[PDB]
Amino acid sequence: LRPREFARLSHNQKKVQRAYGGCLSANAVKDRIVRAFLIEEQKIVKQKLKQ
Amino acid sequence: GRVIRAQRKSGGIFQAHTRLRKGAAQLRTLDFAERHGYIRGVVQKIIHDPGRGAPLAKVAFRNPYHYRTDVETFVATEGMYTGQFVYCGKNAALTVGNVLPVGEMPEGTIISNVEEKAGDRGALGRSSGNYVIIVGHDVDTGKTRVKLPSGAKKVVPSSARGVVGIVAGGGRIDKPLLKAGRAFHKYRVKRNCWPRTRGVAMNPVDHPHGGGNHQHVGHSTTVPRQSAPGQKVGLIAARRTGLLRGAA
Amino acid sequence: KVRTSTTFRRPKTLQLSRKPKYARKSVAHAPRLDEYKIIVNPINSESAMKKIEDDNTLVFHVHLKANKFTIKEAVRKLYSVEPVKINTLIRPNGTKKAFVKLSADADALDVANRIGFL
Amino acid sequence: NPLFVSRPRSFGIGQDIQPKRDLSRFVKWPEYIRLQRRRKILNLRLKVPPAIAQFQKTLDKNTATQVFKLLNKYRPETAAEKKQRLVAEAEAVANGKSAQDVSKKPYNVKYGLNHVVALIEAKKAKLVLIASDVDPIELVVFLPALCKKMGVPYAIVKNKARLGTVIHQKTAAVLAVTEVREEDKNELASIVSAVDANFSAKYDESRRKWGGGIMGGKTQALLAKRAKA
RNA sequence: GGACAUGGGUUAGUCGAUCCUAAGAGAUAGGGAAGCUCCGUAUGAAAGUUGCACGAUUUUUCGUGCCUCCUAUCGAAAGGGAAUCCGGUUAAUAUUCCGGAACCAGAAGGUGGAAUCAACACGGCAACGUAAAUGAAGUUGGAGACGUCGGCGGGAGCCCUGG
RNA sequence: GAGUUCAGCGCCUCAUGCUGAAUCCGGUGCGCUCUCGACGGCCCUUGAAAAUCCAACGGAAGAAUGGCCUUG
RNA sequence: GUGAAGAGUUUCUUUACUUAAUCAAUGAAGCGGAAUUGGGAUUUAUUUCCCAUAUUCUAGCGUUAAAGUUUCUUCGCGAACUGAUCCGCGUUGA
Ligand SMILES: [Mg+2]
Ligand SMILES: [Mg+2]
Ligand SMILES: [Mg+2]
Ligand SMILES: [Mg+2]
Ligand SMILES: [Mg+2]
Ligand SMILES: [Mg+2]
Ligand SMILES: [Mg+2]
Repeated sequence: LRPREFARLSHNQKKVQRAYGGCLSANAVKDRIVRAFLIEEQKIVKQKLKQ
Repeated sequence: GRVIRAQRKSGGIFQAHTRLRKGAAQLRTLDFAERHGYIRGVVQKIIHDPGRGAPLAKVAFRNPYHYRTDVETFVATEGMYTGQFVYCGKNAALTVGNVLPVGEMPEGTIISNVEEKAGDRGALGRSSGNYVIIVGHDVDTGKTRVKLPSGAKKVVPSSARGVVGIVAGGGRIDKPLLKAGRAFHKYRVKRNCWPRTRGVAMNPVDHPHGGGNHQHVGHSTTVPRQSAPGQKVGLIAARRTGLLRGAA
Repeated sequence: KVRTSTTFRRPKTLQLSRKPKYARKSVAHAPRLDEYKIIVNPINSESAMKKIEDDNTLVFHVHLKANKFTIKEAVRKLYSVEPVKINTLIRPNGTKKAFVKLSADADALDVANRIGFL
Repeated sequence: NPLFVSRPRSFGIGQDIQPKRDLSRFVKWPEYIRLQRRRKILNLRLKVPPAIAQFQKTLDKNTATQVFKLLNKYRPETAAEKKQRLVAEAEAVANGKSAQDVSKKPYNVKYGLNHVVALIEAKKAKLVLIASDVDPIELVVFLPALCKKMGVPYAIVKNKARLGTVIHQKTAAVLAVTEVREEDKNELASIVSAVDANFSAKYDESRRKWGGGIMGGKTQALLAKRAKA
């Protein structure tokens, strides 16, 4: 649609029922979740091995 | 006579054509993080800049004092890629793309977009394929000696920052343009400086070289350094002329 | 005196409203363009007559500065009828003409006769 | 209770958004504030000629309180007090003698720069109090030399504004005591002796010493570091 | 007769302008200049419209508050851009009038429905789906938003063809 | 029910009214004009901006309760 | 303007300062100095001769404070300290 036509749709037509729905693709979100988890776990081990 | 072409290049139709340019290529304002530590940024885009040989890199940094992200426009060094992490500051590692004080890098390192004054955000070695070489440090009253692309040796303070690596965009000038039209397109996105009419092709009113019943200059084309505008044409303050056979 | 921003901004101060010692103008002006200025005259050309008897609409010469809001009120106050829509045009002689359509519960022909331009 | 867990923030370089600290030192101030601050600095550098440097040497707190205690006793009459005196003179000027018969000689501090200068030149000032912050300083820069020449005790005291309060004005460049009631003669003499030991006795040697000339801040610490090594 | 004379004639929320910014123009700060004026456009300026309810009965936008990188305006009837179609009608207007059938934007909240018994719905492995499916500040992302040539595939109107 | 085509009736006719039929079924493309879709080539040329609209991350704030007639 | 050496009652060269003046940056965003700190040489040791940092990860996220004692009296996203050491004659650099 043209940009202002989006102001007339209902909420769910402008998004997907998922995190970052309507802003990130499904595969991009999946990369973000896995990347966030693995990086956080690495921060945990680096903190554990620092002591 | 009339005002010669060189004297008319003071603005107006001779301004740079800058509509298609996305931003100046600058180092990043020298701040606390870079003075004392490092800060990490991620390469978001590597883009063509109309009128510039080298590509530019848009690099995203976190703002240390506010919840916001600051995008910087760097001259891309060869090897840089989107998604790469770059590190700027005193404690950044000596890796292609990182930004370090020249005093923190050993003699012989190859760098680009080097500051003349600490914090001027990049002056030296910026065009495609160019770089600056670290020659030596003088720790007492810290001054770093560098070699410039022209071959000149320069002394910058050992706090002026530099980017590790050579400016991307390679050996652009190795390719013959081959056609007037290709030169047309190269300068169309730069400024109104092409094509160029020769001075001797003109009339005396137009140029000191103009006139005569053959196309010739008349007097010497090596003119003094202190010539007035309108007579400062040809080979200005030339130390020598002619085809050099072995130089340094 | 803690400043958490590196930017000095002008502090907010009282800013009193005007309390004049004298009214600059002694007498307020009466309403300019009330209703006798807005409606100048009925228009009774042949085309206007057809508008009256076919589309239930009246044609008026009105003030150049009248709009569709004030023309509606003026017609209601002067002739006690309720326009449903008003269309406006500025004629090539520079004067403004209004097409005032009346509701289906009023007859434009009767209103025209009552005004007296028929 | 178990849900209340500490969540520390590091605040090192590149870790957490810095907390809201005091940035007053690095604020870009409006021009008038900048001017009045760098003006105080420039007066600290820029070695000060002795006739200007003798100011900024003011009376101590204790002597200043005694002086103002005496001055506050001899305040000039206010407009209300003056109006009351005039109605008394008017009532007594109808059936009795002149206004002298019903009003007494006034005892009050003298003020007004031209008036006080004349009193000093005529040797009628017993004590002269010179404000310390007269902004065009030339108005009073000669007063210590004039007082010393005429042998009248003088003190440089803080706040032209404090002097002005005594005489019911916003500010006063200088005040003079000409006469004091008998009950205050000993206090004036003690103040005069205290003032003289600090100022009149100083004047001979104060004419040579220069003010300012001091750098401070970072440059002095560098000198201190230079000395320590 | 486009001449001459007398009259008549141009109807809009949806078409333009109006709004936006472009090259550019240009007040202001400030500095030049005898001056007409010249330079300058967050510029060396105390350049604040916006974000919070602490008072406030009581069911709500007026007082201080502590706040934060905001900003003049002009500049496109071919750039960007909310929304209208058919049939009819006049001597002469029509996406503007008439008949019929729509659409957009804003305001208030007029009904109905939905979720919530403690909290803001379910389905699908998933891509994702639905009549609705609470979301302040702040931030980030997207659309607006973009060259040119070449052939290939579809659609619409036109063209051609059989009754 | 509009539009089009055709055939009749009143016949000074008037508001120019009234009454009948048809407007159906097939095919075609290196065609034309526009357009969309997926692509390919080219550049030391890589081909506006802003208004405006939308989405997300975030979690501010809310007050229904007497197993039900009761609010946001 | 302010200070230091040198030259046969004086002003000439260089070798120092910054507050005048000039340049550049920025949202004038962390400058300078102390105190705690741990290797250190002094050394039957005393920070006395020495300055020590927190983010390298892979295209994530990072804001509107948690915790900590503890004061109203502990009805409260309630007030303060703190978390975020102290101090200042300089926004920073040349
Ligand atoms: Mg010729
Ligand atoms: Mg000539
Ligand atoms: Mg109109
Ligand atoms: Mg005519
Ligand atoms: Mg339109
Ligand atoms: Mg405009
Ligand atoms: Mg026409």
